[PDB]
Amino acid sequence: TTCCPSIVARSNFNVCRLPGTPEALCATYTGCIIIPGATCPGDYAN
Repeated sequence: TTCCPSIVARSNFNVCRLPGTPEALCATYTGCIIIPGATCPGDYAN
């Protein structure tokens, strides 16, 4: 489950994808989260 608590974070997170960066790296800096489970609510799945 790849989640993020804000559109602002989500945006630059996906922007970090385009240079060929692993979400793992981007999430950890951006603020987004990559969790094995945990069905994120509508404020973390944004």
